[PDB]
Amino acid sequence: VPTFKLVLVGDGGTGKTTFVKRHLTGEFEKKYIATIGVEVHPLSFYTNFGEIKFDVWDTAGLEKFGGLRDGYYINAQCAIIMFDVTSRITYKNVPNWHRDLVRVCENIPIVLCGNKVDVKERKVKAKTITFHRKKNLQYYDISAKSNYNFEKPFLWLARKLAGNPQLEFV
Amino acid sequence: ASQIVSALDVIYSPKSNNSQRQEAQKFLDEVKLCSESPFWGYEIALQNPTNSILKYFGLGLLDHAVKKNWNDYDEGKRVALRKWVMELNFGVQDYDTRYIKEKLATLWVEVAKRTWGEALKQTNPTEEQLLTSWVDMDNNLFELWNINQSSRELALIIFRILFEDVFLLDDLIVLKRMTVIQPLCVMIVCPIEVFAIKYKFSDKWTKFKANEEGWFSVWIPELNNALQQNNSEYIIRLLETLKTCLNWPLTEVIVRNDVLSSLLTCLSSNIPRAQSMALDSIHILLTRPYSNESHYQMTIDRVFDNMDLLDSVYESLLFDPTDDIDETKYPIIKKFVDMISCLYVCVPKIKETNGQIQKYFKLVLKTTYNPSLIVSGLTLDLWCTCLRNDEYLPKLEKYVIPDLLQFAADALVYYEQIDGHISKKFAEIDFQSKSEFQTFCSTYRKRIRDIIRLISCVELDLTYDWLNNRLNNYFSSPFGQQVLSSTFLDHKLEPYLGALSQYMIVECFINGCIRWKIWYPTGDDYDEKLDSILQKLEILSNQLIALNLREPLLLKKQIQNFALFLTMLKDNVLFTLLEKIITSATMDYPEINLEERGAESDAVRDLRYACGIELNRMALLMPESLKKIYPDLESVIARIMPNLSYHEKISFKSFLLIIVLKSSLDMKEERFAAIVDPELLAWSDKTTVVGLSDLHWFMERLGIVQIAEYFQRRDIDENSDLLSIPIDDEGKELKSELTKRWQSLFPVRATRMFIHYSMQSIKTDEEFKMLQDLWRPRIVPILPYITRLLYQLQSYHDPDNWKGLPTVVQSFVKYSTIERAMQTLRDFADSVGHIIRYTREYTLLVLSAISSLGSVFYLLDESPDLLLNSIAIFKPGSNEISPGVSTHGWKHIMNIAIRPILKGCPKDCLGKFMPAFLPKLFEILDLLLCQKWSSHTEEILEENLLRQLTTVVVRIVIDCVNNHQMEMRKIIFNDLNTLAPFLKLLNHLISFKDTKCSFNSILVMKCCLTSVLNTVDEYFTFEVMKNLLSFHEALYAFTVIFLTLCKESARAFLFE
Ligand SMILES: Nc1nc2c(ncn2[C@@H]2O[C@H](COP(=O)(O)OP(=O)(O)OP(=O)(O)O)[C@@H](O)[C@H]2O)c(=O)[nH]1
Ligand SMILES: [Mg+2]
Repeated sequence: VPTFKLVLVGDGGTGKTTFVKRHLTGEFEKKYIATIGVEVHPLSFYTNFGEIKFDVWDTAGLEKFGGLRDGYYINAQCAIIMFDVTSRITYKNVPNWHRDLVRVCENIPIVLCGNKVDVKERKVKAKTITFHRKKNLQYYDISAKSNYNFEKPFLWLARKLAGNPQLEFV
Repeated sequence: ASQIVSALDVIYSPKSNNSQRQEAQKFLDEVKLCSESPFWGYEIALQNPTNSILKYFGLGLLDHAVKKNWNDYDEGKRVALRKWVMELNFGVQDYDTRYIKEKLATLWVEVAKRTWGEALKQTNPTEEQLLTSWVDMDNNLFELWNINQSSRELALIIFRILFEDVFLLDDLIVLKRMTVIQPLCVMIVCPIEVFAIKYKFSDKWTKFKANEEGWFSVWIPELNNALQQNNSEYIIRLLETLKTCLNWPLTEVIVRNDVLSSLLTCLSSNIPRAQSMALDSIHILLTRPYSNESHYQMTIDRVFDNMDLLDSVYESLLFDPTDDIDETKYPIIKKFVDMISCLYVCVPKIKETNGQIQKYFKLVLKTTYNPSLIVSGLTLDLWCTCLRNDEYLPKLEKYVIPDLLQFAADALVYYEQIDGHISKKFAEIDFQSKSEFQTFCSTYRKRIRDIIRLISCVELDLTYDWLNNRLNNYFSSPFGQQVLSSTFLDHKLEPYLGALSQYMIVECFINGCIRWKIWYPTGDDYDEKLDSILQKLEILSNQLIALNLREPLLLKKQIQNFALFLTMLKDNVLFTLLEKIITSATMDYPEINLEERGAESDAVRDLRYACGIELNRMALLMPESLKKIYPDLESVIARIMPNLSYHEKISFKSFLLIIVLKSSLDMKEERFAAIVDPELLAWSDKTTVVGLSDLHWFMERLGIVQIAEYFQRRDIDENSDLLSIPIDDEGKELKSELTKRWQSLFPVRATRMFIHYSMQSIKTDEEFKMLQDLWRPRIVPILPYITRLLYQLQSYHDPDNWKGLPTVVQSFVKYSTIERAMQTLRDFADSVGHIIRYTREYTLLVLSAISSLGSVFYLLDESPDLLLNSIAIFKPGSNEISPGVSTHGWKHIMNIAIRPILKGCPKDCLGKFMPAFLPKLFEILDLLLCQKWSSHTEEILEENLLRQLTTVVVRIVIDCVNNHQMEMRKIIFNDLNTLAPFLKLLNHLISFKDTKCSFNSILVMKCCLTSVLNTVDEYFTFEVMKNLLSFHEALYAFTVIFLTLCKESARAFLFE
């Protein structure tokens, strides 16, 4: 059985921990607790070609709380950059997160996720999102409150890692 | 020394619990915060070369020390940190992982940004000052460049990071140090003599530069030597570092080392990363600012002389998408096409000597053929811009336009609706939704139609010759034969879509011909050319009509294209085309029944409806043109009338009416009467006139009595679930009979069409008065009947009215009242309700149009009473306003009648209409809004409807309190009968839950408070102040009222 280390990075309060939790269990937490350090969460998927596991290293999104702010990316095999559509400061910081994410792990697949799309007021309009196509990243519009595309990033990462674009969750 | 290693093992071990990781992280953070953290980090990094994680942690300690405590350290400690960083960098070896070298470079750059060159800010700085400023940085870097291969990579990383921070990124430290950093970075790369040309700086700067020849003279030879040796990794590293140091440096360095040749050589190499970085670098060189334009000319000439190389590169990048798109080359293809599309700006600056421009445009066209729409879409804007600008037009006219036209024609298809189109393979990669693909395809087809429109505008003769060849070939093809034979295509399969694309191409050609009238210079030759264009358009129209196409949706597109035609043609040629439009569009279809509501009958109904719109629009635009043709159009319409339903009969009569009125034909009154009176005569029918006052007679005419007979015959129980009970043939027959009876019984649509188009395009006040004298004899007599009809539809919603109705239909009518093909009896009741609502909307629109007649309607004394008493519906005992009428109904009533009827007042009639209308209107509105708010998903929808109604009411208030408001304020404030209801309305509005309504009402009150305070005082004191007691301004208004009322028992009551 494969096992790919996945590092989830993004600004604090963007929903990284909520997204990871809702993938671990059906619950969608609403109270916000700033992750301190890193949360390691073995997350598994079943696909037509077998099973895969992502060691989702959920990193803290705040400077005060990020212990090994870049040491967590060491030996990473894939990564996810989460930014809040409702808050435009987070998107402004996406280039920074990618910049210091590719320094450690160079050629890993990276997925840019626009979280919290359910709300009626998204300051980061889809028209203004162009970083993903600038760096050739796969971009998705997800919300861990509606399960809009929660599984899409993991499917894309699994396809890239396994070299099997026909791979599909079952 | 070992606790740190154990903590790191805990942190990185997959088996550790998050609590254990957090404890270890607490320990590591404690270590990081220690006073001697940087020295421990340096020791760890030096003494643990084999342990990558531990060395990275030590370097992280150093990075935190330099990056977060630099101000605290003294000069000695800063020099110590610089020495430690240099010692670590010089110790790099082949076993250091990539991320270790990145961190070492980060440390070096972080020290340099803060210490490099600060001594230069002084004058003739001492040796100590220079050393404190890292005078030897460049010499050290050159030394680091020769230690071994691993260090050479590290030096490249250092340069990449340094130039990225200093120039590309908006780093804060360099933002402060810019004036001395940016000149220094340029100094090290540029040769000394070249640097002196641009900058006047003194000799002290020379001490900071080691290699007299600069760095480019080191990188570029290395890049060429790596290309010769085909060293892929080294080439990629050099391009990465070299890609960040091309925008800023002095152009003389770029030219002297011939960087662009090296970039082109990299591009020719089959290394995807190298090709991508070479494309980025070439784009940077093209778009970067140039102080000396000779160098820019050299750059563009070098790029354009190598169009064969670029074509070869594109050919190499291409791949077969049938199996699977090569994700390693598709991004590079997009990058290449994007870079190419920006070159056309440089075309006019290039002296074509070896066919450079022809090769460039051929390459751009070839890229446009790319299967991916995004790749194609990049160059579409290029083609539109080039065609519009005459600078490039002579060059395109020779090379591409003949082939670009063919491509545009072939690419004007519906990609999404095609089965397994090659483009859709790229869709799931570039777009994450179907809707994204649909909208992008719509935009793509729009831009494609722009290309065909402009190509036909410019090369009109060539396009027309090409068009006829295309149409003749197509309609002889099997698909063309199917289209010309069939009468109802599937609207999703190939024949219809192909024919539709052909007609879109014809539309684009017609639009181009129209634009040509504006594009072509108004020279002497203009008239002959325009006559030739008109003859060509006539020939094309005769060709298309001769096909006897029958498919409605295609026949509608043909009719609309001919509508575009008609804006130009004139005289008899206009009539021969217009008559064929009328006859073909209104031709009957025996193969189908025109009342079954089938998907193949709605097509015909829409077709016949499209002509009415086009004919009326054309008549409005060109009445004088149709004046002399009218004698024949009248006969044509008379011949076509028998096979037209009432709905379209009215439209064609309206077309004739428009021609009669706006064309200045003789004896307008007689023709007008001949056209209008037969339709409006239904209003004056004695049976309708007398029975319209009886609700029961209204129900019977609506057919509810017959519905009761039908239900009784089918023994439909009063409580039987009509939701499931099916409809039969008799039900459909009865519904059709009633609808046919209903429309002709109350010709509201005919009245609204005739009045609206009659007053559509008034030119002079005399014409307006003439029309008034024309409508007055036949509108005033029927106004009571129209208002009664609106009254009945209003009382039809009152539950008590249908109490005497038979019990079997009690549920049916109740369903009809409920708001929001027909196969179940519940759908039958819903359709009856739709009929009632439709009649209610049109009878409102009739009243608005009668309002447009100005003095005819307003200056009539009884009009206010009629209108309000017909919309009020006051119960005998209860104060309910129009019981059982939906809030959406009130919203429509207000918006579509009261606002137009108020804003449409004549400024010379406000003295007779408003006094007898504003009091009652305000009382009704107050009573209605209070009742609606007295009661306060389905509930949320009702709340939203109430919000919309309140917004409309406020808008009415705002529009009543410019030229119009100036008189309306005077009218309102000088009559208590109008003021007191107005104050009641304001008091009710301010207190309602909706924030926007209260805010706007408070603004209105502030606007007019000074003019009203002059039993108004009593009402203000007792109700306004109490009710009020947005927040700040509301309190301001309250205090404004108080300052006068309590200054002149009011204060005691307020205190209470
Ligand atoms: N509207 C909306 N809000 C969400 C969604 N997901 C999370 N949130 C909110 O955003 C907050 C994010 O919480 P966390 O995920 O724990 O914070 P984080 O993303 O890990 O950020 P850090 O812990 O600082 O690294 C939650 O408390 C939620 O209230 C979502 O899908 N839609
Ligand atoms: Mg978190």
